[PDB]
Amino acid sequence: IPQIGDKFASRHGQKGTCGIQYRQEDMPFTCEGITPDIIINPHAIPSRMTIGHLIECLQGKVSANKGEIGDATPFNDAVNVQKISNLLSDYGYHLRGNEVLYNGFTGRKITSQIFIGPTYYQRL
Amino acid sequence: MNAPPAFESFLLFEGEKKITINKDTKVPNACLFTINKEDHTLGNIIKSQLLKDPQVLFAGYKVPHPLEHKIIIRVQTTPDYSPQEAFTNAITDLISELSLLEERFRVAIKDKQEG
Amino acid sequence: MIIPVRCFTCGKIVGNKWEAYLGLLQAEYTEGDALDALGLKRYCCRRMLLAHVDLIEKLLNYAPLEK
Amino acid sequence: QPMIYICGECHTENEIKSRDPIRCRECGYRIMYKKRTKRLVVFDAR
Amino acid sequence: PYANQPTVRITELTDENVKFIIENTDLAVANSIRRVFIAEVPIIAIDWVQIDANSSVLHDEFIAHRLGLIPLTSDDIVDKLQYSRDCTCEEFCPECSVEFTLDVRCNEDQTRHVTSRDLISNSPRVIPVTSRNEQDDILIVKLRKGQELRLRAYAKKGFGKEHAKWNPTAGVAFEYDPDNALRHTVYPKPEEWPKSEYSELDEDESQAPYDPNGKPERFYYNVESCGSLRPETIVLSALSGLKKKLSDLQTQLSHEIQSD
Ligand SMILES: [Zn+2]
Ligand SMILES: [Zn+2]
Ligand SMILES: [Zn+2]
Repeated sequence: IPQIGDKFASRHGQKGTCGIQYRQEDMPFTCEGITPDIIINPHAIPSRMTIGHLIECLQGKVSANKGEIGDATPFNDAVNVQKISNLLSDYGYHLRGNEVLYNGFTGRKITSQIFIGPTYYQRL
Repeated sequence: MNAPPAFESFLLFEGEKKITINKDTKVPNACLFTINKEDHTLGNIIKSQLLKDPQVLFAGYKVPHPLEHKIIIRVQTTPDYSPQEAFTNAITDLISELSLLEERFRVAIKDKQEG
Repeated sequence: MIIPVRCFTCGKIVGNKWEAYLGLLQAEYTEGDALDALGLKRYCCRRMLLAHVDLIEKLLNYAPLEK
Repeated sequence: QPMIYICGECHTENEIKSRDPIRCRECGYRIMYKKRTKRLVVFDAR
Repeated sequence: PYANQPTVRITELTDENVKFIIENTDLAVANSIRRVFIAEVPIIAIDWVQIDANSSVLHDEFIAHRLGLIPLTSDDIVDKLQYSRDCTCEEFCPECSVEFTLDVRCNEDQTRHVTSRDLISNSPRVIPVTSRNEQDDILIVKLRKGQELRLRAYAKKGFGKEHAKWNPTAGVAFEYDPDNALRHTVYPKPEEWPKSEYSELDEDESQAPYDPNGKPERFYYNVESCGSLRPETIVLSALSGLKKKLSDLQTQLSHEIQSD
């Protein structure tokens, strides 16, 4: 059973161990009570420049809301971020994949709208 | 290997007190309530109810470690009042609020199912 | 290998929807419309049904240990 | 005492004693499996 | 210095969810109610399995874990049953547990779907939700000809703090201040964000004018039930459980104050 110290990775070089596990009432939630399965730190993105992670998260939100499988083939001019954002704005979501989350401990809104969505993770 | 049983977050160990009151010596009329086997669910409501008391000068809580299963609530009141009395009144007020909310939710359910 | 019982995120039951989902797909529903017919409105449960790989059907191609 | 095994190919329940070559009596297959114990193992459904 | 006088307004009540609004309460009370929906509303769930025979392609812990997550109707029985901690019996008794039996064998050529309908209980009140008298039955395992699954489960009383299988909710939507009047969120581009379903704003207006004297009131809830409890039973049991947590805390508080 996964636990603190088990190594997980996305498909973009974003590896890390489980720091802690919070129950569903302790995790942050959207207005429709969706809690993240995983929370990763924003500081893993900028130096690494794994923008594929963010585009995959956004495409995955579109895919899950649309009932399809996203096409992430490398060199495809028929798929860019603006198209994915326009598609996501049609399902009642912020076009860039952000959502207002609430603090699970206090229930107050988090001032900064969080970037959340489906991403394929791997257990190593 | 090192996984604590999931009941340890809710269940008191033998000889372990649910709540302990310790006088805070830094300032007068302040107390620390160390409550075992509770979490943000009761800490947040107790703190926020204590903040509604004008005789409460400080009301805060913390979970010192998420892996541990206790909370500490610090309460400072005015000299004519007591932090223990403030904590008691906060719990009484929360209980009355929840009783009223429960009765009103029962009434609302009855109205909704009936018409 | 088999459809999970609950949605990992919310805890909605999805175990009873895999067979209905497949029946809707062979009924010429799109995956989105099929997921709408089963009442999976949060994209977490849509993730559960839409990304499931029924490997148990392949594990049942092997004869068991006892006859 | 009997230590009945199952055949990997014919799935036949057959008894084999110690100091006996491992051979199924129904088809001669050389790989056998032990049967599930009768002891009582408990699972917390978690 | 005293309690709130919250009011309630239920805007939708089905067998699947309850959508309501609590007004004139603190955000901490609203979020503790929300948390208790998930983590301190007890229900009945399988928490003990004994596999007598399993020739299926899923190992024993897979089946056990899978059985634990089947919701069992807990409406009137959960209040009566005791925690096995509190029961004065041996490992089990009908006062703290419910016995289930499952015995399936695939003899026919087509795949046999061992579903929650095959979980036979000794208690008629505590049965799998899908088996209750549409939605299909939860699938426990698919069996091939010659495969067999025979087990004996016991269901216990617990809540979501111990394991998510004792969580009665299939999602708790919680919201407040749909128009960002308290500015607890700060949208870099407020025009880009969709409107809440509870918003009361004309389409040209993106968010409400900032309310400096405002406090969170009017919390909107949508409590979806996994099946074990009715949604309104989840809310009522949540309020009762939170009130008993506070009552026990006050009892222990009184003992600590008087002992000093
Ligand atoms: Zn879900
Ligand atoms: Zn043989
Ligand atoms: Zn008992």
